[PDB]
Amino acid sequence: LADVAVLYSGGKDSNYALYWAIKNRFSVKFLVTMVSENEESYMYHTINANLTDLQARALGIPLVKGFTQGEKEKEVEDLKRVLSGLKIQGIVAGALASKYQRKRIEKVAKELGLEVYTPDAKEYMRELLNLGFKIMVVGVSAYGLDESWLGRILDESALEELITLNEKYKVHVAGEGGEFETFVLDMPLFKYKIVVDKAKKVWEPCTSSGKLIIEEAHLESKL
Amino acid sequence: ADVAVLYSGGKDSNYALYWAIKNRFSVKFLVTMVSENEESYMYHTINANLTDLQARALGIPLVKGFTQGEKEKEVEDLKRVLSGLKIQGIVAGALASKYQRKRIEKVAKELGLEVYTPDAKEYMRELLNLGFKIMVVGVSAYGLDESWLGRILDESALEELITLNEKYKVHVAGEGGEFETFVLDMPLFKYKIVVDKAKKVWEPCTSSGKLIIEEAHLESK
Ligand SMILES: Nc1ncnc2c1ncn2[C@@H]1O[C@H](COP(=O)(O)OP(=O)(O)OP(=O)(O)O)[C@@H](O)[C@H]1O
Ligand SMILES: Nc1ncnc2c1ncn2[C@@H]1O[C@H](COP(=O)(O)OP(=O)(O)OP(=O)(O)O)[C@@H](O)[C@H]1O
Repeated sequence: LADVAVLYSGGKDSNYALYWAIKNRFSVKFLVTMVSENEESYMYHTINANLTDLQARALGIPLVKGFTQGEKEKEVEDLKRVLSGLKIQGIVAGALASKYQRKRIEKVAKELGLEVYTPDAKEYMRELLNLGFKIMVVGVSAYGLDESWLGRILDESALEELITLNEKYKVHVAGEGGEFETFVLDMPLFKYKIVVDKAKKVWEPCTSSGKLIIEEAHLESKL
Repeated sequence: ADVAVLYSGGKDSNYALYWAIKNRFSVKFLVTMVSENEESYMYHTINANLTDLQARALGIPLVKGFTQGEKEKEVEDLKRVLSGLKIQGIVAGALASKYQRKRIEKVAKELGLEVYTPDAKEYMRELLNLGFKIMVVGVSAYGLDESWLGRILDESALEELITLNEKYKVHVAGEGGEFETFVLDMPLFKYKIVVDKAKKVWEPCTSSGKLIIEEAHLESK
């Protein structure tokens, strides 16, 4: 019952769920990433869904990639199929999920007889920084988050800026409202560190939003 | 019934999959090992991280396991990645070397899993007849120059291999690491792969080389 699988999307919440699972002495048998063909997927994220391989390699944990069209409800089922093929007793995911996701996750879990573990934005983000998380902003979609944020690493100064934007424009500290997206380059659990060698940011002025596409990165020893 | 196919992305891996499907096996997973040991006698390493693109074309879940390449960790690292799968057996390419076969049979036996394994000139001609679109991404044998990197293995190319087999004894099927390949298209593939950017890296010190596929995308068919 300690054998679990963590739904991993590469961001700060997925990596914290993983941190959490291991710290609570759970046995994360697999990292599971769903690769949706549809960009507007309601269940899964597409951002850096191809870079998870790097994090999995840095972690040493087996990675399971499932491929789906990303259609409304057909998605939950696709996950179900992938999960039923794994020898696990439970599944972990980031607590920042939504009632829509949370509900559907719990649904498939009950259909497979699996437990569902889901572990203040300010104390949260600060906790991640104190745990050694190296979070890089790879997406922005909210007034106050200009293109300059793309690719920036979230430290204490950065967090203080977000605080200011929160007071001025109601920007959620931890991006709970989807103000920005992230990708974890390093964390104490990573055996190696992810180093971005080349990347480009795609910007859309029609909605004043953008993303940092990492198109070249490697791993570096940590000792 | 339920099995996992050891998939490296090469011709033999792809034929193992084709073989398993046609023989009424239920391919629940494709398993790709990623090793840091560029010169391992266990796994094909060139473009090892490209299987994701093929798996996406097939519509079959992929399991990526990792290993530093230490020969003393070959069995335990592969075992770690298979032990957690609800499978009754595993499929391996029919051309797996003895060095490989032993390791595979050991890990299988330790997991209680079965091992399913499917004339070089005949074997190759069949793959072409089956519609396999094979690109050479690595070579290492006297007689094989850099011109082979990136080349598409068609009937014309096969005859050249047969010729080289006569002249320098090069293995027509590439066993023993003589050459490595990458399957761009196959019948089971829903989409075909197209290479958009690649880098040829030649090793003069051993007169060998490899093609690093840098960019690629799926195209309709
Ligand atoms: N593509 C995906 N594949 C598998 N699990 C996913 C995927 N996307 C999200 N999840 C899981 O569901 C949770 C909710 O993700 P959500 O869409 O809210 O974005 P997020 O919280 O920013 O993602 P991340 O955990 O990477 O930070 C994640 O914490 C993770 O466990
Ligand atoms: N990285 C790997 N991960 C999982 N299985 C592998 C890996 N490398 C080899 N194998 C398995 O062992 C067999 C032998 O590998 P080999 O390199 O000879 O063939 P291949 O990779 O399938 O095709 P080719 O040699 O033409 O590139 C494969 O058929 C496959 O089943």
